[PDB]
Amino acid sequence: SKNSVIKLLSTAASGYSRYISIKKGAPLVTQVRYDPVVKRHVLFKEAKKRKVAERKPLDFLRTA
Amino acid sequence: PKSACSLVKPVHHLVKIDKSKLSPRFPELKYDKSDIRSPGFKPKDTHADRLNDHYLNTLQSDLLLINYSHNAAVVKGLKQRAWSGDSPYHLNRPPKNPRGSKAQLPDIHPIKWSNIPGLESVVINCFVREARENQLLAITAALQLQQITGCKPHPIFSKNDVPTWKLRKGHQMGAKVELKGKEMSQFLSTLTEIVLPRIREYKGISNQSGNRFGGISFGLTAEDIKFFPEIDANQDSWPKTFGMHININTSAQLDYQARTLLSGFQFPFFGEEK
Amino acid sequence: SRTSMKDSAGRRLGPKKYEGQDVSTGEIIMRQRGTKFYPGENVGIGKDHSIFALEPGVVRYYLDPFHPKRKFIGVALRRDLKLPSPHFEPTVRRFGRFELTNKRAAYKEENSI
Amino acid sequence: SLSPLAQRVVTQLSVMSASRKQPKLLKLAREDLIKHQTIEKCWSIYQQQQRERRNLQLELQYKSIERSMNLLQELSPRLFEAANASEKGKRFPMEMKVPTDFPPNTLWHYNFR
Amino acid sequence: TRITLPRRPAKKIQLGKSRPAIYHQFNVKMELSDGSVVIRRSQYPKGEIRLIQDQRNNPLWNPSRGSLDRFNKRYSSLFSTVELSEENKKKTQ
Amino acid sequence: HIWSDFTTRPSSLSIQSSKVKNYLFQKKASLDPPSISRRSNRIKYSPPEHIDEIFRMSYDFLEQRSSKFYELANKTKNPLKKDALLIKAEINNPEVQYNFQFNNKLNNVKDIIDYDVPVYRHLGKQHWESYGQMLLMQRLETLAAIPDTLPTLVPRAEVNIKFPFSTGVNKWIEPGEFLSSNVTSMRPIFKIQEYELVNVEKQLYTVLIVNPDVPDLSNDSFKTALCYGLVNINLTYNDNLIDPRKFHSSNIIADYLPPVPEKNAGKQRFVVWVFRQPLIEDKQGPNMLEIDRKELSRDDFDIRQFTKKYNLTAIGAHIWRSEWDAKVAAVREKYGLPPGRVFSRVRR
RNA sequence: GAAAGAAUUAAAUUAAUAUAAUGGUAUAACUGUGCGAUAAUUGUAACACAAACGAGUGAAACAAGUACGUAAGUAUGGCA
RNA sequence: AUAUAUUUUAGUAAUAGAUAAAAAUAUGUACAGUAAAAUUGUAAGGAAAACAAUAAUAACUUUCUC
Ligand SMILES: [Mg+2]
Ligand SMILES: [Mg+2]
Ligand SMILES: [Mg+2]
Ligand SMILES: [Mg+2]
Ligand SMILES: [Mg+2]
Ligand SMILES: [Mg+2]
Repeated sequence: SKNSVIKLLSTAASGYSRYISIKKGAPLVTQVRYDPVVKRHVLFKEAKKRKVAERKPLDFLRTA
Repeated sequence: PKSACSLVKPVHHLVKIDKSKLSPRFPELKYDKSDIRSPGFKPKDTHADRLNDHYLNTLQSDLLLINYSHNAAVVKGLKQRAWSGDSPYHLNRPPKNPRGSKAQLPDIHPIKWSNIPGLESVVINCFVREARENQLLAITAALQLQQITGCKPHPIFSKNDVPTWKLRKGHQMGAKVELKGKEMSQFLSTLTEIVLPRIREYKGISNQSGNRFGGISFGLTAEDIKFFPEIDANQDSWPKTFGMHININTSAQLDYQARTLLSGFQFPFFGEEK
Repeated sequence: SRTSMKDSAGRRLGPKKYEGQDVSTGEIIMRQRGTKFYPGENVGIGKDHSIFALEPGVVRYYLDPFHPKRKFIGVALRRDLKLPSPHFEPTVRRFGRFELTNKRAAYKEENSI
Repeated sequence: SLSPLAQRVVTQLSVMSASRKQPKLLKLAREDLIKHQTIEKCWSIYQQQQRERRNLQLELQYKSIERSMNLLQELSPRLFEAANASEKGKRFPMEMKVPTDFPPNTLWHYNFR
Repeated sequence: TRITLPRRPAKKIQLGKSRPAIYHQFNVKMELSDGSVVIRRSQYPKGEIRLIQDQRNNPLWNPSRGSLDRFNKRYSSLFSTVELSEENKKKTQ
Repeated sequence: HIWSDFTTRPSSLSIQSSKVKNYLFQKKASLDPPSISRRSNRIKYSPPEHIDEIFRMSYDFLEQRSSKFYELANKTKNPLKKDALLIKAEINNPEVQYNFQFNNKLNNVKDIIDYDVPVYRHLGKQHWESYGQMLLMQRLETLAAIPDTLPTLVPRAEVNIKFPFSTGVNKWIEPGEFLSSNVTSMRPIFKIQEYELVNVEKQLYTVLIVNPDVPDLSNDSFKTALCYGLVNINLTYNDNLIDPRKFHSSNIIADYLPPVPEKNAGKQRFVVWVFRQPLIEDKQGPNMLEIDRKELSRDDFDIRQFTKKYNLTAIGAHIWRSEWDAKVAAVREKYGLPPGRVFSRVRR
């Protein structure tokens, strides 16, 4: 399995949720879409937990 | 996207709408780079350019006098030939490519007071081939170039891929810098006076060197770069040093005219001319 | 043995509506792969470059001098109009709505915001 | 973390870079800005005038040459032919050097070869 | 294998805010082989330089106007033409 | 020294501020700029070095050039050429540049920016071409106010409108704005700023506000509607605000009827057009023209036909666009217009 | 007569298009860049194309909300 | 000139241009531009690394000038 399915649950606690597909070790996928219960654009976040390909956090502060 | 169909609608007025001016997005960018109010401002005409002044005074008149040929008409270049309409298949046919060449060549004009040959631009291409191993060598080469010129270099990247030479695609390898105006003139003057005399056995720029149309070139070894005064002043700061190609671009119609112009600026020419 | 016995069906990609033909809004005038015909006057274009009618009218195929080397399909609002329409003349427009003579309906419409 | 060679490369890079080496922006008062504009415009005009003068002079020289060569053609054909030759490999003499800022110790050489 | 300097996140130069690279330059006097001085702008900090080998003392640039050296130095008392004439019998070859 | 002389030359070419003028013309960089009002900021400020002597030299150079131009300018007889010469003479004057750049062009005070002066007028034209004219052209093309009403425009005069009498607030209308029915309830005010050399005494103007987007249900299309029509208006380069003060009741060929868009009829373009009169020779004074008031109709109005009849040339334009809101019924009631129709939401 | 600009004409889609092949594409659908990361949104979708049914395709419009754009507008994933 | 204290600098790192066919964010929108091949050259460079150059200006606008 290369591309897995996930459940994005609305942040405005309606219960509304949208499902999308991602690569197995993709970053946490949050997106702003229309919640029809609330009748506005709200944040969606992943309901379940899963492991991620850990990227090194690129440093803008010039280290050393 | 509902469609990909690109189709610019016609208008009902002849006023030229500059779309950039109607926005309020880039207020600093609306000013010209020549204007003092722009952050892109730079003092251009800071001091009197010496080589340019010399060209203006002595050389330009002499060059004009040399290049006068009596009742010389225009020599048209090789162009795309049209088909004779001796068949109905010629009717929307693309034109035959030029006689010898695949690309079209320019018309050679007679030299008059307007179109006298002169220096247009210098380009200093330095592609260091050891930088396929070491990226830091490209940086050092760029610095060297900057030191030599007093102008900001631009990084060269490997455009191609090849196995025989250990060369990848998209790898920073040396640098280039297009000099124009006064900095270019200075660089030429330094080349004539300081550097090219300190090369021991140098006859000259080859007479077989050049473009077909007003462009002459030559190159300096890593040994030759140690004579540049910014390099020359400190041997110690530069352990390594890289060769370079030097593309001189003139406003000359043909290459012999360009060679003559360069000779006027004290560039020696040795080989048998074409 | 090994045989090359495999092929897709034909995509039905002719002109679906012809010159002088009455059209309705939404109707497909052309199915095509890339713009062989460009969407002209009173005519839209889809994802599959399908020309469709935006208004009720008469399908017309034409060339426009503004776009040489490009064939167009547009919809004239009547049969009288030469559909490469004159440039500086005013655009023939359709109002396409009806007034609510019925009082209740009009009142409802006024209320609705 | 980094080698001495890496450090020296970084230093070299810094020399070229605009990172923390450049001053504040050149702000002006409106009167000062105007004064600057008037300085620049006048200068540009002067430069244009100079260009025209030089260009005019060159044109005049060209006309004189043309006048001469026609006369030569009229009078002595051989002399005209001699004048009008291809000067393809003509090289400026190496003594005609680009005038320096200040003159040398020996200004002029009276003997040669 | 490939020696590199790994890039940090690039600093966003905004459109209009880009400034031209005016490098620090000193006015440097070059005295050539002869006493002709010329001013040139230069990035290295040295107000005056005097040059030894230039176009103004090279024969290529003015036609009209060290083993051998070592040999000359260490065979100087003898003074090594007359010497050629003495040591050049052309019978044997 | 021609630019210090004000015997024949207008007062507007000088800077009216004394301090600013003094700062401009001094022998050393001793004084501090009048623009910087605050003491601490003045202290902080440092002008670029050597600027004074060079500036003075530049002034002398351009002053000499101006003087030379003036030598030609007075000998010239034909008016447009003379004006061009005058412009050439004074355009590089620092004082006039200061005046123009840093003071308002829209509501110009005559002593600072005089549009009677040719140079200032040229500057104003150039400024208009740089932004406002282009914008206007874009709004005419995009909204389709040109081909729908009047084929083309060659923008000559800068036209700005205002609605002072309705609400109370001061705002010049940006072309292609959505104005409320309250805002456009009472009539607008025009300002036709002319930049070409024109006979101020003789040249009359007409102003027509036209609504191309009123629905005609017999035709199943739209028709035009002359919402406001003025004729024979006198403009002057500085005195150019067309207000009930200026124009008389005789000038009003069709008195202002407000935008009253119907519900679901859509967005309605109101595109004011400014024409200049045809100028007749061998006749002193302003040549009037009579309009057949029974012939021209307001509920349906061929603008192009009207223009053809009276031999007009459209020099300027401006546009707003109104759509239905709650107060249009109130506006109708105030004006005594009928209840107003209501259309279906669907364009079936 | 010269400089600069606006450009126009000719040629080109042989490169490039995430990917086969075909059609299309410089008016670019190709490429660069700012913002953004939203429309790779939510309910009704007529009418067409295609079509035995099951399905498939283009899609005006109405309503809710979002992003970019001075605006006109564009976006209901990708040139097809 | 030198001592202490209090600060300030030095973390030295690339784009400086709306960048435009080296490589990199493949869906939105706004603004802008044009590729390729072949040819003539140029330090190592060679058929094959990089850089340069290679169709036409009639008319128009502005600027300077005879
Ligand atoms: Mg098939
Ligand atoms: Mg193809
Ligand atoms: Mg069917
Ligand atoms: Mg079916
Ligand atoms: Mg796309
Ligand atoms: Mg694609």
